[PDB]
Amino acid sequence: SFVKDFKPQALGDTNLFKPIKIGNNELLHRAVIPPLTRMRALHPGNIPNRDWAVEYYTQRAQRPGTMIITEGAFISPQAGGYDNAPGVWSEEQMVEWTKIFNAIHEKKSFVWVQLIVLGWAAFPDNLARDGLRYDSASDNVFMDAEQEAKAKKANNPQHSLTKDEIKQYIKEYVQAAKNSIAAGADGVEIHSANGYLLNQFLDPHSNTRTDEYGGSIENRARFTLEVVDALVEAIGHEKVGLRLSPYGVFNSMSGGAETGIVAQYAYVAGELEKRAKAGKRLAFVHLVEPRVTNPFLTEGEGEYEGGSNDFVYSIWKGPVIRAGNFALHPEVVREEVKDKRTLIGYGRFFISNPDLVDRLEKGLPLNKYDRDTFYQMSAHGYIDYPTYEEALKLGWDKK
Amino acid sequence: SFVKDFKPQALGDTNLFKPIKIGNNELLHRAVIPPLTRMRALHPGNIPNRDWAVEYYTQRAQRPGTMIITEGAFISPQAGGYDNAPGVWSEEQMVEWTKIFNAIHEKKSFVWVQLIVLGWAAFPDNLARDGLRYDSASDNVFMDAEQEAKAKKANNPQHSLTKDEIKQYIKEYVQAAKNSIAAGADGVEIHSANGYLLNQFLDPHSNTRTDEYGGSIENRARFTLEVVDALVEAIGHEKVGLRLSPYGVFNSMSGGAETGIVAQYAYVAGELEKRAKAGKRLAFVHLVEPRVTNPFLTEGEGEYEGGSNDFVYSIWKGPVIRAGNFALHPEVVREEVKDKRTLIGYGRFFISNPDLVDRLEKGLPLNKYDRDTFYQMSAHGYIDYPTYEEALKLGWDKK
Ligand SMILES: Cc1cc2nc3c(=O)[nH]c(=O)nc-3n(C[C@H](O)[C@H](O)[C@H](O)COP(=O)(O)O)c2cc1C
Ligand SMILES: Cc1cc2nc3c(=O)[nH]c(=O)nc-3n(C[C@H](O)[C@H](O)[C@H](O)COP(=O)(O)O)c2cc1C
Ligand SMILES: C=C(C)[C@H]1CC=C(C)C(=O)C1
Ligand SMILES: C=C(C)[C@H]1CC=C(C)C(=O)C1
Ligand SMILES: [Cl-]
Ligand SMILES: [Cl-]
Ligand SMILES: [Cl-]
Ligand SMILES: [Cl-]
Ligand SMILES: [Cl-]
Ligand SMILES: [Cl-]
Ligand SMILES: [Mg+2]
Ligand SMILES: [Mg+2]
Ligand code: NA
Ligand code: NA
Ligand code: NA
Ligand code: NA
Ligand code: NA
Ligand code: NA
Ligand code: NA
Ligand code: NA
Repeated sequence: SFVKDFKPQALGDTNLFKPIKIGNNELLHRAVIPPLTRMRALHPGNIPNRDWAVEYYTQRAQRPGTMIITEGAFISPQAGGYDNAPGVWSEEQMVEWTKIFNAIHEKKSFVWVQLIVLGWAAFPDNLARDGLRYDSASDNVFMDAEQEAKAKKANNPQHSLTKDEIKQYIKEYVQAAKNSIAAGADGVEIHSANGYLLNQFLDPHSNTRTDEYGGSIENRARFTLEVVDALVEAIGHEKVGLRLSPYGVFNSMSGGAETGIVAQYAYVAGELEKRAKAGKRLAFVHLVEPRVTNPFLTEGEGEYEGGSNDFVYSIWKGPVIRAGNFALHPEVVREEVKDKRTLIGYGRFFISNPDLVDRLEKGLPLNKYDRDTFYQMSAHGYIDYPTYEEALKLGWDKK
Repeated sequence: SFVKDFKPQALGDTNLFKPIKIGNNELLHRAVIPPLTRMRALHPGNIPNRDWAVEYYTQRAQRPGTMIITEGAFISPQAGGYDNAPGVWSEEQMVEWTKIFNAIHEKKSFVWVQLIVLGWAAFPDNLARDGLRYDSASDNVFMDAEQEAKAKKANNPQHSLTKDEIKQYIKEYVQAAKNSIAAGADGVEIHSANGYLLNQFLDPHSNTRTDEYGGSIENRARFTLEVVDALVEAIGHEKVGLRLSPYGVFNSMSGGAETGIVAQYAYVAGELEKRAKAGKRLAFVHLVEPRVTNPFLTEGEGEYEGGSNDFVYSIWKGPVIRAGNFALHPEVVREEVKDKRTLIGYGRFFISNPDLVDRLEKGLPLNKYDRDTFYQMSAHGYIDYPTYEEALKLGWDKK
């Protein structure tokens, strides 16, 4: 069915429908697909779904000139810990990714691989089974009671990374980025948001290290910026973006309750702008909005009103993608896109609307999403959401 | 004469005319007099002007419930270097300050002493004459060619403060604050703006130290926060405010050209909010706006459009005073005061309009200021600017 209490607005008369260049890609509009984990990858081997993933991405690439950021992809086995999320370290994985990239490109759209390392969000019991560590910045604070329980049962203790192990992850980021580009991707996004490993280093709650990787703003940002620099050198600044969620609390990050949080993220933004003036400007910075501090709460919940991401614009002078509860708020998007370097990521409603871009342009009703199939091993709630045409044929306008 | 090309607007229907409590003071409106050096203090001894200073402040206290921040006052001889700016270290000084405070209080207004230390802005030749050092954070970067010339001639080299000398300044801040309160002031403002000594420590251009007072965000902020803590302990958090100018370039500060500048100031704001949650909230943070990056450029010049101070509001949750080109822009003030913890500092137009508050309320013409008498040793351009009533009697409406 369509979302019941929603008054659509056509956005075709706004900058959302003005072309913009991001890295090497000439986007034809500024509605971006942000990274969305769907858990259809197959075990063993963290292989992109051989039955459905091409179709899923093809559907969502249908509007020409759309920028798609993939679901997060593990850079290595040690970086993972969910059996049904994909990786980008193996030949068998890359064979499937290449088909996905080719399909997106045939629709004249673009694809950026999000590179992920889980840290304390990983399942310690899956990792123990595979003879892998359970990693984080520190070993004296733990994500939550369920993770604690899983770790006790699996007898797999949270492990504070050594400097050598940080370097090994950096090597893996580099190879994963190279694999992605060689397989046909337009670029990569470094995930430093949502409470995964890089965020665990940025955040003073999860990072209580006393070496050069913790204990100050500069030190907490070190790992993230090392990955940035390593990938810029490996594949080019124009093929690299960075994702941040300054106000996020998902996976036990501090958000606005930490009074130093703006400073921490302002520092990162400043260091990116320094590199940009020095000839190496990232393709984009991607921000999760305080509109959504936890993406598994229904739209309107988990809003933080005590802070804004606008500070980033005073510092970083490149493109900015913003995501978080924008689909149901065209009135907000209309204002935000007046800034000529702002793009809008639409997550949950791109799950449920393969033709979302057409619907945004024309002010059409939106398909409701089905949270029960966000992570299911099924084609249902993955590739069977209808376009607007299909929805009308199905009688959804009278449901 | 009145300002010729200005269309006044009455602001009496806005929050500018709603009462607010700042520290111990019940302000009746939110038009604040920011600190304005006038150079009428007498030499020797840096004594507030015995002929005119009481009258000057009395005039500008005339609207009941006005918050007045004094001209900057030196905490010690070593902190000074201008012969005609006042100090707050001596009995002879405090005798005059007490008369000033009493006069302001008789008008049912309030007075906060701004405490200053010049650093590299001081005149090296005056200091040499008095057997004093020429101080800054570092000794390998210098303010400008004129200061260099003065230092060479006076044979008084720029000196990088030792840690012991920083401690001595802190002792002096404490005694100056105590002197101010004991003499009758309602509070003090710590000047950490406009390129004076504390700002010279905050800014990475002027601070190239490799000890604990430089080389990182936390270290560059150390001196400012030490002064904050020392004064909070000495006279109470409710009697202390802090002034900052993140985007200022006056006295050779970096402003927005430094990509780390927002992070630096965001850190300070965060550390103030941390103290506030821990039971010691400063009375206010006072910000100079990027509207005015150098206060000796005519309104509209030296505007920096690449940055906003709005970031401070995401971090610091107390009152914020904002200053910079607001007198000629009532349309901007009308929007800014919709925020219920925002006050507006009016500098140059309070120099020229002793009854500025009445004029803001009622939308009256403003007296032009005379920059030639900003720093003159004269009553002219100090205590002879007319109220609106006096200006009409003088025929200014037909000039
Ligand atoms: C099912 C689901 C999966 C997600 N997967 C990822 C991910 O792999 N990487 C990431 O950075 N964010 C991920 N997110 C967060 C989204 O990219 C996005 O920021 C968030 O959903 C808010 O935007 P929205 O309100 O438009 O849905 C996910 C969100 C959802 C709901
Ligand atoms: C003549 C003059 C003297 C000033 N003296 C001081 C001072 O002692 N301390 C300070 O922090 N700022 C000082 N300032 C800066 C002002 O407080 C204020 O921030 C600035 O003039 C911008 O506001 P305006 O546009 O309303 O004049 C001075 C400015 C002027 C023009
Ligand atoms: C497993 C992952 C790759 C994603 C899970 C959900 C969110 C919000 C992420 O950021 C990462
Ligand atoms: C001599 C001083 C006390 C003031 C001089 C001018 C400005 C803008 C200040 O901030 C300080
Ligand atoms: Cl609904
Ligand atoms: Cl799993
Ligand atoms: Cl490449
Ligand atoms: Cl004029
Ligand atoms: Cl002088
Ligand atoms: Cl006291
Ligand atoms: Mg169902
Ligand atoms: Mg004259
Ligand atoms: Na259905
Ligand atoms: Na419409
Ligand atoms: Na099938
Ligand atoms: Na789950
Ligand atoms: Na005159
Ligand atoms: Na009016
Ligand atoms: Na006289
Ligand atoms: Na002068």
